[PDB]
Amino acid sequence: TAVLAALMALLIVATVLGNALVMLAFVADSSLRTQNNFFLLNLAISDFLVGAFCIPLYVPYVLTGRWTFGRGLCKLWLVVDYLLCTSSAFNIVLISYDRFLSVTRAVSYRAQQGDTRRAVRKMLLVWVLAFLLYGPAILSWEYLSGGSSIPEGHCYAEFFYNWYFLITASTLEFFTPFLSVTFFNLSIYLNIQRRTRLRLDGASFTQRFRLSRDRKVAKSLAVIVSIFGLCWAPYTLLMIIRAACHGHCVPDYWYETSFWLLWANSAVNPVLYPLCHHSFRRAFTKLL
Amino acid sequence: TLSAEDKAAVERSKMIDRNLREDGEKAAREVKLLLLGAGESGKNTIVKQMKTGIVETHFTFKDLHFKMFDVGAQRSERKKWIHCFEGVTAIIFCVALSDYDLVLAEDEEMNRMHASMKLFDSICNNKWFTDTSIILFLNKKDLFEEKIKKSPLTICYPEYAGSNTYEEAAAYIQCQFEDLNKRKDTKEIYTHFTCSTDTKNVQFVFDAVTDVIIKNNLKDCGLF
Amino acid sequence: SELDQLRQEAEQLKNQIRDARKACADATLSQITNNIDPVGRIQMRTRRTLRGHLAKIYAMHWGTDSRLLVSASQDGKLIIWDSYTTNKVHAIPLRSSWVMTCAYAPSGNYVACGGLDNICSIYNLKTREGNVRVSRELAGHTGYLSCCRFLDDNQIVTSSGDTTCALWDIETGQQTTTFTGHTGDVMSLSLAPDTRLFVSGACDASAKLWDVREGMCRQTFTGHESDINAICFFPNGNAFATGSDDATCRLFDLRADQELMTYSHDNIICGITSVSFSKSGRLLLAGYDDFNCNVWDALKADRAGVLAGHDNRVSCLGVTDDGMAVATGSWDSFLKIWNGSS
Amino acid sequence: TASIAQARKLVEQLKMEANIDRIKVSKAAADLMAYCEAHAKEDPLLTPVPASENPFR
Amino acid sequence: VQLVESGGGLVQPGGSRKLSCSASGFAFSSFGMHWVRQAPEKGLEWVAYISSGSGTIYYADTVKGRFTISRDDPKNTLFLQMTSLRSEDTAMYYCVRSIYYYGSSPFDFWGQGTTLTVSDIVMTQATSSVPVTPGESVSISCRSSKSLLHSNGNTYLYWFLQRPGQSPQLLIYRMSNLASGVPDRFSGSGSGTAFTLTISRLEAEDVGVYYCMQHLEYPLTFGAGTKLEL
Ligand SMILES: CC(C)CCC[C@@H](C)[C@H]1CC[C@H]2[C@@H]3CC=C4C[C@@H](O)CC[C@]4(C)[C@H]3CC[C@]12C
Ligand SMILES: CC(C)CCC[C@@H](C)[C@H]1CC[C@H]2[C@@H]3CC=C4C[C@@H](O)CC[C@]4(C)[C@H]3CC[C@]12C
Ligand SMILES: CC(C)CCC[C@@H](C)[C@H]1CC[C@H]2[C@@H]3CC=C4C[C@@H](O)CC[C@]4(C)[C@H]3CC[C@]12C
Ligand SMILES: CC(C)CCC[C@@H](C)[C@H]1CC[C@H]2[C@@H]3CC=C4C[C@@H](O)CC[C@]4(C)[C@H]3CC[C@]12C
Ligand SMILES: CC(C)CCC[C@@H](C)[C@H]1CC[C@H]2[C@@H]3CC=C4C[C@@H](O)CC[C@]4(C)[C@H]3CC[C@]12C
Ligand SMILES: NCCc1c[nH]cn1
Repeated sequence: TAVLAALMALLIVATVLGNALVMLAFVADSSLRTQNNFFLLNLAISDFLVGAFCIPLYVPYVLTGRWTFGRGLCKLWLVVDYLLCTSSAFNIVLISYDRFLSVTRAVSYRAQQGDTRRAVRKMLLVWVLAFLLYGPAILSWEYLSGGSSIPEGHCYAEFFYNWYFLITASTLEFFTPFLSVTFFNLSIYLNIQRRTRLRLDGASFTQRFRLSRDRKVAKSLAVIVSIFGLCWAPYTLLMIIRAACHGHCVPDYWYETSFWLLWANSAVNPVLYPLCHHSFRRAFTKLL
Repeated sequence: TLSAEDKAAVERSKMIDRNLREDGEKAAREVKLLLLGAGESGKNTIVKQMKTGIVETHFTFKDLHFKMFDVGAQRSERKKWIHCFEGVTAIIFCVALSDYDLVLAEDEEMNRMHASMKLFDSICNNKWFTDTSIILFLNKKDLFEEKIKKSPLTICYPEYAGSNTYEEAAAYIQCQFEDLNKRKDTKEIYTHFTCSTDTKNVQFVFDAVTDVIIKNNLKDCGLF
Repeated sequence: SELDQLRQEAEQLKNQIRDARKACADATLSQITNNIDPVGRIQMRTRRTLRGHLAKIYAMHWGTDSRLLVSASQDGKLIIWDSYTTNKVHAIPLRSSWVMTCAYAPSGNYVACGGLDNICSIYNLKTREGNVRVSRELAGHTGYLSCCRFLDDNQIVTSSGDTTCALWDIETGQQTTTFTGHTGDVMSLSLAPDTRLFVSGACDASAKLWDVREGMCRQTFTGHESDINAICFFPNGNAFATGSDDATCRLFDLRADQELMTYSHDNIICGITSVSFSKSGRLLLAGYDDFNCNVWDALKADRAGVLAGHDNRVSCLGVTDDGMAVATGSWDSFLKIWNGSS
Repeated sequence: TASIAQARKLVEQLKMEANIDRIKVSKAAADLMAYCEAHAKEDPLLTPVPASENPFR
Repeated sequence: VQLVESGGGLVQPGGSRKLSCSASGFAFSSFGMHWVRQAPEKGLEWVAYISSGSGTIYYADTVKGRFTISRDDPKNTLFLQMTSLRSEDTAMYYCVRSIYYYGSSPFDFWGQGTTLTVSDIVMTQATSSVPVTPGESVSISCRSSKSLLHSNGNTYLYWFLQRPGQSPQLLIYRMSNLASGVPDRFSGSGSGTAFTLTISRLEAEDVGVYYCMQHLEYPLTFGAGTKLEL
């Protein structure tokens, strides 16, 4: 029993300070004002609030088994939890799309880089669109479908066992983002490989270093697609599958295991995007 | 809390800030190239193909604007102003292949090719151009071919065990300049053979600049 | 024969000057100011941050009203700031973006700048048309323009990388006097408060004192081991301080004709870019390559404090005429205004 | 005859610099110390003014 | 610097008229613009203001909702669209440029004006007329209901001179500064709510009406005006 409490507490510690360093290093360095640097901050803020609000408030629901914070506070938690997770997936598309334009529209990417007005507009669009996907649906489902089918002491979405809504919402939440991230991280790899082929034909240690660097990027792009898919696909698939059979065909402990995978993604993200960034590592050493 | 004129002054500052950003965005689409080289090395002939102090050349190739700066007139100390060009997209270096056997006029005992190597070594290994790629132009290739038949490369390179064919002689000189680079991981050298009648030199710069910009973009986006 | 004999006489004259300076070196400034109490710790906070330059800032100069300042950056923009409000008063687009120096006229009606284009451009700030226009372009230097300072609305002194300084008549556009004698690129100059003399520091590691009206070098000051990048007169005009690439600042005396004090630390191994004095002259502020500005005790050669607010080279600094604040410009494209609190 | 012409100018310049009157370093040091003492109170950087008198609050 | 107004003339009550102000010889887009009108045998009255960049627009209460002020920066033209014109709008309308930065001189240049005929801080100039003789010193007093001294140290009081047949010209801006092209004999002195304009060694050209204007806040209000006569 105490093992589970330690692991959940460890996830809170890793997620909070892990995404706090990105926010702290953003303020500390005044040169981290590019569009890509703001998008990494947006992803860090979304994951930081997961480990500071959603995860700590959900601990009693696991240890005790019943929600004791009231029905009114449950709706607040559901809206925030779905908003933060959805915004995390939309920031990944925003980051991958930004890297797509660095290789395709390379000349305009360098010119538009550093315009904070463009970055803030895209950051706000991510949060607003994340809220509209699940926010109104969670709040207005009870008041428009009649009563509430949620038993007392339980806190989950009204559409928990719905079949048509989950597949429709997940398509705009994970299915479309996953294909966009896969396409963006594949076009980048194709351009890098194609560009190096012409360079070798047009033209030692420099050529060997360039080939090795491309392979390093190839592994970097594969991990980004895999980790995003690995954390999100199980829970997304289980929600649709379990909805059809109403929990009969899905073991109860499988649902909880896949539920925490998405929150685990909010801890991996600081390691993947900000740490691997050239400029953020320099700002990390300046603070420590 | 501001007065009527203070609000108008603040509004004027906002207008200035808006115009500064537009100028910065317009200047961010320009490719700044630093043009270097020794005298009689085809440096002026390159500018013709590309179409009292610093001389600036502007040309556009395939929706890309290039600003090329010539600092040959500056006879002052290079180190006092070479940091002003930190952050250029690339450095264009011009070397005359036909000057492999010629001797520098001022010294009367120093080979011209060795003079270019010292200039190339200092610029390539300068602390302000650690991450700056270099576009290398080896001009006078047609005249170099004629001088090879008369004068072998042994005059310029006593320790040269290669043949006297044009292809081997030209390739050996290209490798010698690329061996002077100590920042092989952080920068790349693009070498091209140019002539007076060549018209693909602008295409080579455009391809070399696009490769440098993409690598910088990948570095800025965290992939590199 | 004649050439060999003459160069031997120069060595004899150099020894004569060195002996003369040693004769009057009875005491040291350090010994004289040992009894006085130290200035303590000087703590200054960033009151203002001036944002809007998009490239390395290379020069700044306060106006005489202690409120307006002009800064030059290699984004091709001259900006005039209202330091009290951080409002931008003007934005002057430069024809050549490779600016290295800028000056604010004491009247406030003109600003000047110039760099690798070998030109000192004069800009009129008070026109009936409501815009800043070029009024004069001073051509004649064969090297980059390193520093410029107005004497009045019609006269300006420029130092160049062609080893010479010049005094210009702005109305006619011609240099009335040429100051020759430096064997290296002159990197900076400072005007005496009465504008009858000025000192210049060059890359020959020497500082020369020039008479503006007479047009000759009065005294030569040596002692630095590398290029001098910065120079500033003491507020009473009887001394000046220099900054070099050897990580040292030296205080030279005009009347004693020799160095009085050296300002260096073992941790400091970077070159010095800018130097200035406080209004009373008790503090010597120096900008460094290590991104910091060190405040020195001029009399006791003690590092009084540090201004650490920039992420790149501190390229320039200046203290207002009333002594209220100090501005620091940097390669990180920001300007900061500093002063202490009780 | 460029070197010989430059040599005469350099020698002549050193004559002017060697004929100046030099005061003692102690005299020069005292003058610098006196000026700093006399103007110490009117130096805001040396002695920061109260926040009411600071234009850069 | 030139400011030429056009479009004025006799109009029917309740009609509409479009006034134009063409600018030449200065950077029009850098200046804020005001419309100021003057009823026949009356003082100056501020109408509207449009800032540089067209971001800020102010109107007087007596014209708000009926008048529209606009500018065409590429054409260097200032516009005043008027609707529902009343007999109270019969006045000469002046085009005034004003630039605002630290140390600037707003209201420095006025246009010649165009005449339209239709079929709040209080600034007081009690002395309507003053008999004067050449070579003698004259003082003109102005009062304000509110203190024109701002917390930043500025006192936003302006002095104008309108010679007979001519447009107003700026004499003193911010209560002490002397406008460009104005002889040094004019001097502005004031404190708080009481201000004095001193004219040493009066000359024939100085004869005219003097107006004190406040620029502390909108709407900008003028004094009645003090006339100097020989
Ligand atoms: C920092 C690392 C250790 C975090 C790892 C997160 C995962 C692997 C941990 C943290 C919280 C843990 C869960 C805590 C609660 C439950 C509910 C219980 O009925 C089944 C086990 C289950 C589902 C645990 C499975 C493993 C778990 C999800
Ligand atoms: C439950 C919520 C409201 C708790 C507060 C979280 C949000 C509002 C807080 C926490 C971290 C904060 C960010 C920390 C760092 C920066 C960088 C700075 O240059 C702009 C402000 C900004 C971007 C802050 C915005 C507000 C912020 C995102
Ligand atoms: C664009 C995004 C950031 C906007 C987010 C707005 C959120 C934070 C606000 C707007 C609407 C608010 C909800 C309005 C109604 C309810 C139902 C009540 O019984 C509990 C509070 C709760 C659940 C509120 C929670 C907070 C809430 C969801
Ligand atoms: C639990 C609910 C309330 C969380 C709501 C999160 C939203 C409202 C917060 C969290 C992150 C915040 C953003 C963080 C960073 C920036 C960049 C800054 O230059 C403008 C504000 C802006 C764009 C913030 C806007 C508001 C913001 C999007
Ligand atoms: C109902 C809505 C929320 C479902 C749509 C979800 C996906 C498809 C939306 C939500 C966030 C959106 C992104 C937000 C911002 C940008 C930056 C813009 O310059 C290109 C499009 C891009 C990259 C959008 C692509 C599409 C996007 C990822
Ligand atoms: N829609 C994402 C809800 C969730 C899953 N795991 C944690 N939170």
